[PDB]
Amino acid sequence: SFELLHAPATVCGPKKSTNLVKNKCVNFNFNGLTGTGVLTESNKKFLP
Amino acid sequence: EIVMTQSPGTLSLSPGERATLSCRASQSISSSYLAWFQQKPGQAPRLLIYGASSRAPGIPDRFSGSGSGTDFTLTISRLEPEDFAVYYCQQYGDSPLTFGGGTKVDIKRTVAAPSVFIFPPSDEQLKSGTASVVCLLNNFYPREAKVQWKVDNALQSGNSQESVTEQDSKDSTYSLSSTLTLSKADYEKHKVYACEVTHQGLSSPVTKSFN
Amino acid sequence: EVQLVQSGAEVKKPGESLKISCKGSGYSFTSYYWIGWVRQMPGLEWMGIVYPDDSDTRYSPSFQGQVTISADKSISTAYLQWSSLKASDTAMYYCVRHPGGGDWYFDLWGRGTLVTVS
Amino acid sequence: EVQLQQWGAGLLKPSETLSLTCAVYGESFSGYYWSWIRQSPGKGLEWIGQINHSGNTNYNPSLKSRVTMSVDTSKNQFSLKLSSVTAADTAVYYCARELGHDYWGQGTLVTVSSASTKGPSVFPLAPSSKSTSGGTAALGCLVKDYFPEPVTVSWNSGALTSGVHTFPAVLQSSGLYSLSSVVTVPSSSLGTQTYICNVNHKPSNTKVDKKVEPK
Amino acid sequence: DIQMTQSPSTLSASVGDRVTITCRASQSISSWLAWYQQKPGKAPKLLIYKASSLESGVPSRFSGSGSGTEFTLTITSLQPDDFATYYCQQYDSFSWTFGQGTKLE
Amino acid sequence: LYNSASFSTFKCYGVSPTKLNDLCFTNVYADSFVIRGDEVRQIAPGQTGKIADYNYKLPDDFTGCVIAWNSNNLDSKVGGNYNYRYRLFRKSNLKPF
Repeated sequence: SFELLHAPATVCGPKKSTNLVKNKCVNFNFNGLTGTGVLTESNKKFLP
Repeated sequence: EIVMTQSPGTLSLSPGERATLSCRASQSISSSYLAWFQQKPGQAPRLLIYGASSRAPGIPDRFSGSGSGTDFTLTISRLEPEDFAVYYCQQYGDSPLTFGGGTKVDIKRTVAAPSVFIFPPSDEQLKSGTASVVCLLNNFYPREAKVQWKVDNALQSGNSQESVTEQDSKDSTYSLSSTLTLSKADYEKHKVYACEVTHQGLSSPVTKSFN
Repeated sequence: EVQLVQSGAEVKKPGESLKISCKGSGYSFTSYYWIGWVRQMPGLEWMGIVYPDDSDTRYSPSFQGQVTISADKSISTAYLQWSSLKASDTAMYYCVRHPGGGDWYFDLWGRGTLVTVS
Repeated sequence: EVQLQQWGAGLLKPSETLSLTCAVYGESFSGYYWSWIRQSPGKGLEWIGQINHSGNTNYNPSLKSRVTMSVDTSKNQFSLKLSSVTAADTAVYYCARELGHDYWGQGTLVTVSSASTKGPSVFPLAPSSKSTSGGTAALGCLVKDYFPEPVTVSWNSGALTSGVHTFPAVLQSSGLYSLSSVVTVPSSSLGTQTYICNVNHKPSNTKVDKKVEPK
Repeated sequence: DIQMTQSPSTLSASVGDRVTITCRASQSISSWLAWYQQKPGKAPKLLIYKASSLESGVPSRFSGSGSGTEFTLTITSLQPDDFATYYCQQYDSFSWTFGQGTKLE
Repeated sequence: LYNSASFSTFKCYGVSPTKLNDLCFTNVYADSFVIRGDEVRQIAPGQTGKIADYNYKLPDDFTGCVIAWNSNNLDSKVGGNYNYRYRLFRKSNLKPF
């Protein structure tokens, strides 16, 4: 029995993902940011 | 649906004796929840034994029950004249209540011999266009009997039916009437007709014939 | 007399198939129980069980004989189906029957056989 | 003690609806389950269903699609409805309490047939000469072609009640009923006495008298 | 799985004395216990099933007790033929694990 | 669960089974019990058996779904499993859940 939403939900299925290909033009989704481009390693230091 | 099957429907025994009735269930009965019902003609069934072992209030002590699993039996120590009725099983240990087929008990006595008093078809029925002839039997203890019609020296079946009366209160015999219907052209065409009586008690194959 | 009987002991080189047969006798309605093997290491280890009628098998996590045990209808042959082994471990087996249906304790034992490797 | 009194219609055309009612006296009507049981001459005792004062119903899975049950708490009654009735539903219906074991109703007979009420007819009969020569003969009247079941037959205006055999009625292909009533007499009594057969069919309000004479 | 510790070990007592052994469980199991008899050179023999329930053909001196986790086997009178090994067994989950065992002499 | 094959019945009532994965709910309740073969057709919203009235009445506004599989190997003995019991007699119908 799936108790319907009365409060914000906390149970649902896993989200799948693919491998990380680099140095090629690939359509990409990274936690919801979508775009097309070439992905390469970086020397940037984002804060945590 | 736990289907219940009982012992042979008809059994005959003299009064002042013991009677045993069997009862089988297609599956196991939970907690021996089996009941025995007695029904007399013209009345509703009455409970005798509940739980396959106990005795209902007001019931005489001559009725006993014993069994388990899928086999049960009822025992009557002495058969008084009023103990002749129909007995049914009932399982109340499952969802739908299921009753048994029913077992009848008769009165045993000496073997008699049937008397045949045939009546020829009347003129009035012939005017209405139907013909009825009746091979008749009277005063015979063994209910099991056979009568076979012979028209044109050939077997006749599917066009005749039989009616048997109930056991008498004191004579303890039976009376049977077999009626066979034939076409007027068929009845005029043939000259020899007969009904033949086969009975275990009466050895001679009496072929009562008429024209 | 109900009994689970096994053949004689055997020893063979590594890389050779080893089969042990436990035979059930003395009672009818065979193949409706659960038959299996227990490792005899007192110095006490249970491996998987098989249901002969539908060829259903369970298997312990630590131990695994990799056996698809099947029983023929007539001869009721619940022989171990083990076509390979590794000489490192000694698969000392006692064949055991189950009452089943909640009563999952080991009730019927066998005398068992001594297995030597290499 | 509980006394159960039931009523309802008995004659039904095919594809009609059967309605029966049962009323309870003597004890509490609440906190109990009241059951309907059917008995046929060709099947045996069968349990149809049961209902309680709250309105909860237990049904036999065989008849669940055609059976409805209703309870009227104000007058302490419960009723059965059986739709799209067929000739296989002719039987005796009892209302009982719970599984039975204590108390049953008297029973209501239900006959389902597509035949209309018709009057009985009497066919004359004649004893054979061989029966007269033997020493004993039988004199009987044959009643035929009456649809409603209950009919009464008597002989000698009811005076002769010895050896009278009235065989149970049998249903024919046309949907009607027939029976015979016979008496056994000595052949010596033949030729000196005149007999009479009397038939009374209540549902058709018919009374028939026939004068039986030798040969 | 189930880890079940047989706290008593090799024990010495005279013939005809009370002896009690315990078989602690990792987590409570609803009296799903089996006690097994073992002798050197002999196959294991079923002794007790369903915690406190005696099997046919076993002397009445053996008795079981304990609910959940405190399962115990008690023998009122020790016998010379009672000097052997006892094995624990549980069948709550499907991974049926035996016990460490105890020795008697 | 959906891609398994041992399951004999997997019908779902409020939600289709192909897209169960992509739906978030507050809570999931798993009710587990054992019945007989003919009785499994009575576990649905709106039924008139002895299990739908005296044991496991379900609400008409049901949204999860029921999964049933035969287990004759586990629950059977050459005698009988008299450890499984059902409520046969009551005085009134159970309320949902």
